[PDB]
Amino acid sequence: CFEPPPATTTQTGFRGLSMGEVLHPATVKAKKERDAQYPPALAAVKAEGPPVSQVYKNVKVLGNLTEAEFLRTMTAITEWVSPQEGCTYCHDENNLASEAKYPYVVARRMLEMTRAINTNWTQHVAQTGVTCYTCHRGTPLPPYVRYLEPTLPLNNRETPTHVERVETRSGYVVRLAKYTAYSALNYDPFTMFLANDKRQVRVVPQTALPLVGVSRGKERRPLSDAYATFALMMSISDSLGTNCTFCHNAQTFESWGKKSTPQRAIAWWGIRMVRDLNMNYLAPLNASLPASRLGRQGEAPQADCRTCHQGVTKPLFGASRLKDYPELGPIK
Amino acid sequence: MYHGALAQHLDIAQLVWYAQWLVIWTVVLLYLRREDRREGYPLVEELPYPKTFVLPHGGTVTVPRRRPETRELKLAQTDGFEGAPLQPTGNPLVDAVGPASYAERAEVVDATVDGKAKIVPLRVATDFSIAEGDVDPRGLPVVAADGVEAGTVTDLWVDRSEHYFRYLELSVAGSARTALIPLGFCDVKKDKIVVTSILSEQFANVPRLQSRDQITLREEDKVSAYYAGGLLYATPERAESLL
Amino acid sequence: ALLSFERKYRVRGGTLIGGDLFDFWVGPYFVGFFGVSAIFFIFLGVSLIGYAASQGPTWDPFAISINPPDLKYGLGAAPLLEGGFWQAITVCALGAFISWMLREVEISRKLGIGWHVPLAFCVPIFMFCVLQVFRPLLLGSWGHAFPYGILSHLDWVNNFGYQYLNWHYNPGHMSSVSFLFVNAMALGLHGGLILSVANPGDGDKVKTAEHENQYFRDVVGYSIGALSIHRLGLFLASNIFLTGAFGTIASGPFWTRGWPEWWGWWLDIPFWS
Amino acid sequence: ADYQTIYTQIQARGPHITVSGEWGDNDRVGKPFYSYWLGKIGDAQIGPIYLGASGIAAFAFGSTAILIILFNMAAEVHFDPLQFFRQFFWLGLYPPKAQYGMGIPPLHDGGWWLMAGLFMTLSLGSWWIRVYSRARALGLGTHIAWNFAAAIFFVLCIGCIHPTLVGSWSEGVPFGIWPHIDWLTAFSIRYGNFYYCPWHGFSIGFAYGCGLLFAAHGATILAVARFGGDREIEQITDRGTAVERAALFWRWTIGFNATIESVHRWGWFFSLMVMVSASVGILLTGTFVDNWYLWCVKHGAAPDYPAYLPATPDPASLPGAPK
Ligand code: BCL
Ligand code: BCL
Ligand code: BCL
Ligand SMILES: C/C=C1/c2cc3[nH]c4c(c3C)C(=O)[C@H](C(=O)OC)c4c3nc(cc4[nH]c(cc(n2)[C@@H]1C)c(C(C)=O)c4C)[C@@H](C)[C@@H]3CCC(=O)OC/C=C(\C)CCC[C@H](C)CCC[C@H](C)CCCC(C)C
Ligand SMILES: CC(C)=CCC/C(C)=C/CC/C(C)=C/CC/C(C)=C/CC/C(C)=C/CC/C(C)=C/CC/C(C)=C/CC1=C(C)C(=O)c2ccccc2C1=O
Ligand code: HEC
Ligand code: HEC
Ligand code: HEC
Ligand SMILES: CC(C)=CCC/C(C)=C/C=C\C(C)=C\C=C\C(C)=C\C=C/C=C(C)/C=C/C=C(\C)CC/C=C(\C)CCCC(C)C
Ligand SMILES: [Fe+2]
Repeated sequence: CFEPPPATTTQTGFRGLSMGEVLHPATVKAKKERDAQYPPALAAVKAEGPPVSQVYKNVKVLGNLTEAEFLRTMTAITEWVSPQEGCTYCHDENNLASEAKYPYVVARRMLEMTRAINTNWTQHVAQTGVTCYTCHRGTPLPPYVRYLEPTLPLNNRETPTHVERVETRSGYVVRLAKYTAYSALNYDPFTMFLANDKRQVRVVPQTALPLVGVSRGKERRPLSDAYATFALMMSISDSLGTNCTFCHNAQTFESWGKKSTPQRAIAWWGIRMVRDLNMNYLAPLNASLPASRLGRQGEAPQADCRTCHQGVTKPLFGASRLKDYPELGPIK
Repeated sequence: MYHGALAQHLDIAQLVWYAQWLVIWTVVLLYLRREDRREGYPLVEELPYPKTFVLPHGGTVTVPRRRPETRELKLAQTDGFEGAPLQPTGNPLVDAVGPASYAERAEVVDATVDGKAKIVPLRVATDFSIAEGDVDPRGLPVVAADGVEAGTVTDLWVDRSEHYFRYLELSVAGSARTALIPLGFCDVKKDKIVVTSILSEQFANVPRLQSRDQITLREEDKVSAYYAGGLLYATPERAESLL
Repeated sequence: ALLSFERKYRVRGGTLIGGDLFDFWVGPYFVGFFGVSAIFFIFLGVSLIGYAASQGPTWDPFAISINPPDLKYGLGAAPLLEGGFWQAITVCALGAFISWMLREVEISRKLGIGWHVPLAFCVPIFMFCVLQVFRPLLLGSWGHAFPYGILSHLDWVNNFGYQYLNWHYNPGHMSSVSFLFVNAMALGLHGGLILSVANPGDGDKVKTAEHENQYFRDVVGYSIGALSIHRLGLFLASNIFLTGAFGTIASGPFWTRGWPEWWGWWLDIPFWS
Repeated sequence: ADYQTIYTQIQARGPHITVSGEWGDNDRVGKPFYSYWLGKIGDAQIGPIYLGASGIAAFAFGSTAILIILFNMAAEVHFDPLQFFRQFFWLGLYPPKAQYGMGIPPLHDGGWWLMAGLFMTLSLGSWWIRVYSRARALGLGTHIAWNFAAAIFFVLCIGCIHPTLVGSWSEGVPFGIWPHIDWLTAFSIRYGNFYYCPWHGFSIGFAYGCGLLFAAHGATILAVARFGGDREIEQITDRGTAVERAALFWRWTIGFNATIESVHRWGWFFSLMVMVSASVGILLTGTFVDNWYLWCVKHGAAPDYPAYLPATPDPASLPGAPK
């Protein structure tokens, strides 16, 4: 029911505004240990030789590497994605140029997606970046994925209870609640805000008086938009393991400048990145993944904030493998 | 265009802000603060026009009161300073000064809604009784502040309008009289009524009633005030500093 | 200068400390040892606010703010303009609060009444201590306290509540809020009742204590009583901060998540999960 | 110490009193019974209670609203008795989520909400007749009735008046423990932080002010209960030393005082102003003010603070930023 003292507290705003983080050491310790499982970088290899675009038969993304450099990435990918199944999770053992297994054709699109994040979304991932492990955590199914409807538990490696199963209709409210930090907000902020770019997260006016033509009757947005924004902000806050004073001065949520922290702007690029990953890379994968991977509406698993963060403001507390695998980005 | 915008840089929510302050201070200073002045005014040593109540049992009253008689205070000033304290010239409990002071209430019996005497002993209110489980104080000794038995409880006086005991009546030991005491000045135990406001000998000068089975509004004031004056005057130490 | 019924009460005595030394009146105000110490801390406090405010960027009453130190200074001393001024004014505020309360005890004793009012005044002084001393001590820094400013301290209350996602779900908050509502409701009921009996309208007779209990037995089936509504009203009012003190001191020292999630002790019981 | 201020040491019993009203004496129902433990901190007699047409209409209209709410809640858990008892704090009846303006919304999206609120409005109005007529029947002033009306008015402000003034049933308060709580944050976010509504501060000062007043007044009457201060009606018409010492306590502390009558006018006025201030604030909200914080910024009242972490430009404003 209660968590013992002492607590870790930081300051994110001017003194006397009560802005900053409030952390529990025992929680942070468990996440630091869990995130320390990141396999260290593989050792450097010979830089001279032909490019695998010559050596091999069906290399389409990593063609400029040498053979030694290319088999290195093939080992790190296995360590990050399918370490227990080994090479044959994606490869016909008797012909490594065959695309006969569905994880092969998905892995190539993931190789392109990973380079895309590190090259086109540095406004967010910066120089830390992401590798296969950032999401997969050593399993082919990433632990924290979303479907077009709320699902429990949040960690798909955990066995669900009966009421937690998406088929049991009497537990819908709890499936909605736990994805919005236990609130009673009646909105699914993933499909609404993170699956695509259709809706507007901002709901507060930037004028002191009601502007004529958007302030009466059906000119108005419904107040349901304010709840939904609040729902996305409870899900954002929980998936990063933080509170809003990490980003807003609650004096004026809608105001930037001195009223917002530099992390709020990074968060803004994080929303534009999730939509790009969901719309252009992850959702079209339902034509390549087997029916046992799809959701009840034929959707492939998709990503939110928690896919990479898993309860920390920075994925893996900032651990990086960018300099060790340049073939993952940024791409010249 | 904006809803609520007016001339200049003015808006409607701005105007109501001035109106709200004007109404609040108008009610506070011009009404509530004048209703506060219906008693104790005018000062001695802005007022509202009189208010008249029609009493439930005949007659009227108009506040504040102008009594046909006023009492002579047995008090001596301690210094000529305008805000200097006064000092008793005799026995403050019987002279009724300071915490022993009573007000000049009407010498009438407080009445029930149907006209009967409101505060009466149980010997008159034979339809009343003490609730089952509570101590019946009749027949228990009254122990005063000095630890001496001041007397013995003879009856309880009940408020027939509210069903609430308000006094105990006790025979004063060695004085051939009975005095009333407000139950607030009584610590009711199973075998004794403890009273720390006054000493045993000071029970002899409790103000006496004109009638044995009724009490007036001023007699109730006189009886209550005598024990309260003992909080400060029962012993010389109670008027001094605690530390 | 004096009320028409005041002179017979203007006697000496009832003091806690000082004796006759400070036992006098200044106009209508009684003084006593604690009236002197009250003016001491108020003058000292108002001075410190004045000198600090002159150092600031504004004399606008809504914009002036005197804030505590940064979190990094902890519970130690802080530079005068970087949190020190706040430290001294806080000490002066407590001195004026406690002196005002003990002064009320002395006035109570001279009047021969109970000490109910100064005892009740300890409730808001205690809650002030929970915000500015007790919770900062548990959290480790004075910078966790609220600033002294008309509009700035609202921003403290705002960010504090949002630091825990949705402060409304704080269970100590729900109790403090429930008492705030019922007390303001009961004061309108009770104040309206007494005025309805004494002002029946037109030229009708003033009603009785029997009419009081009959009204509320008719409306709701129960009437608590004339004296009992005053014990109740003081109980309801006091429990605004008494129960609220729990939710404030638990936020941080005993709970670092959002308050909605605290309710998982119920929602996450395995036999209906 | 006055032990009577803590509890009733000796409780009295007697024949139960019945004061006749102009009408409805025959509509009082119930045999009174006496609780010993309730008698220690109040009157021991519970009941009887008056019925009447308005009190009956209140139960019928009100039970209708509550029945509509609970049924819709039971459907949210698909009529599972375990989950309903589990998730009860989270279930609710919501106003229309889509924007239909003032058109009566569908039953599955706000229609049941609007209908329960109608029956609740009829239930509140019926109860006010009871509160008002019972005072007239007993020859009492309507001081409680008009305080009650200000609370009913504020409920109408957040219930249907403001939704009508802005023209949307979506702005109304949902029914439910947590859901009606969640409305408070969405209604403050939407309109620019209610901490910057001056009527908000006015309603807060009076609400705090009722706490200060009943603490000071309640304690004052307890302190003068030794002199029958609780007998306040007769202390008004015939001043006793109880309210003389009470006025002089406050006169010697704060330099002024009230009367035993007028202190009730303060308390009745402060409670009334909690609702009057809150009503004017909701009526101005959305109709003539869209953002209370920027409204205070427009008039120069908002406080500003130095940057602690560096200022953060709006990235949507940057050149080449996505929509
Ligand atoms: C987003 C922000 C949050 C929020 C954040 C907080 C926080 C944070 C706190 C509260 C607390 C409180 N909140 Mg809030 N609260 C919210 C929503 C609400 C709502 C609502 C309708 O939604 C209500 C009714 C309330 C109401 C309440 C109060 C009942 C409660 C106690 C106030 C307090 O401690 O005062 C304190 C008052 C004092 C200390 C006054 C002391 C006075 C002294 C003794 C004398 C002063 C003399 C003066 C200087 C003299 C001048 C001289 C002149 C001559 C007069 N909150 C929202 C959701 N709320 C507190 C609490 O208890 O929470 C459990 C608390 O800590
Ligand atoms: C945890 C909860 C928060 C809190 C949350 C809020 C919120 C939210 C609101 C207020 C509001 C107010 N609060 Mg605050 N408030 C808290 C604690 C305090 C303390 C203190 C000693 O800790 C003080 C002095 C105040 C004082 C005040 C007033 C500025 C204002 C009206 C209150 C009122 O009517 O009270 C009841 C008392 C009376 C009716 C009697 C008269 C009291 C007068 C008005 C006091 C003036 C104080 C003024 C600042 C001068 C101080 C001394 C100078 C040195 C001369 N609050 C705590 C820290 N308070 C409201 C407002 O409008 O703020 C601008 C508001 O919206
Ligand atoms: C994030 C959330 C927001 C917030 C959102 C709002 C909103 C939105 C509103 C308020 C309002 C109020 N808030 Mg605020 N509030 C916050 C922070 C605070 C703080 C603080 C210390 O921080 C305080 C002291 C307060 C306190 C207050 C109140 C003084 C004020 C009036 C409401 C009230 O008393 O309702 C209590 C009284 C009632 C609800 C009346 C009920 C009367 C009826 C008759 C009862 C009927 C009972 C009957 C049995 C029902 C039967 C039902 C069946 C279904 C039939 N809030 C923050 C900033 N608050 C209001 C206001 O003043 O707005 C300008 C308002 O509309
Ligand atoms: C739960 C019970 C409660 C309750 C009860 C009771 N309330 C009482 C009593 C009882 C019983 C009294 O007997 C006593 C009194 O006689 O009343 C007339 C008193 C009084 N309640 C006051 C204010 C009050 N009560 C609040 C809270 C509750 N009260 C709750 C509701 C609030 C809120 C909510 O904000 C306020 C503002 C004063 C008017 C008065 C003390 C004067 C004083 O002590 O003077 C002595 C001190 C001074 C004159 C000023 C000292 C200035 C310092 C040194 C420098 C400034 C510091 C300051 C922190 C800066 C603040 C900035 C600001 C923006 C943050
Ligand atoms: C000049 C100088 C330095 C002198 C030194 C001596 C000295 C100590 C002086 C004190 C100087 C100071 C600091 C004065 C400030 C005093 C203060 C804090 C004044 C604030 C006044 C305020 C805002 C009070 C808020 C509460 C309020 C609205 C009260 C109005 C209604 C009243 C008066 C309620 C009090 C009151 C109550 C509560 C009763 O129950 C009661 C019962 C029967 C009769 C009368 C009363 C009564 O008057
Ligand atoms: C999770 C994905 C994954 C894992 C694990 C994996 N493969 Fe790969 N493999 C691929 C993909 C996708 C390609 C195509 C890459 C491209 O087109 O550039 C590929 C290409 C290759 C090729 C190029 C052959 C050709 O002619 O196209 C070789 C050789 C290879 N992998 C070897 C390995 C080795 C060695 C391992 C483990 C030790 C391994 N693979 C495990 C997905 C995987
Ligand atoms: C890690 C980042 C982050 C966290 C945590 C966060 N916010 Fe946000 N919030 C944002 C960003 C970025 C936006 C702007 C969205 C956009 O531009 O599309 C925003 C928008 C908002 C808005 C609407 C702004 C407008 O103009 O309408 C509100 C209100 C809000 N947040 C409140 C909250 C609340 C409440 C919480 C937690 C309880 C919270 N925020 C936590 C980053 C965050
Ligand atoms: C696919 C990858 C990915 C996703 C999805 C993602 N993050 Fe990030 N995010 C990162 C990485 C990597 C960093 C580390 C950047 C750094 O070290 O500064 C980061 C950093 C941040 C930071 C900066 C924290 C700090 O201390 O500076 C914030 C805030 C943030 N993310 C919020 C979000 C938001 C908001 C979302 C989604 C709406 C999100 N994250 C989802 C990869 C991701
Ligand atoms: C068992 C006992 C004794 C009691 C049971 C109580 C109970 C369990 C109830 C069930 C669930 C609970 C606790 C629900 C709580 C709901 C709460 C807190 C609601 C709070 C606020 C809701 C409000 C203010 C709703 C207001 C709505 C209105 C005023 C609507 C007004 C409508 C109109 C004017 C209609 C006119 C328009 C016409 C054209 C249709
Ligand atoms: Fe009263």
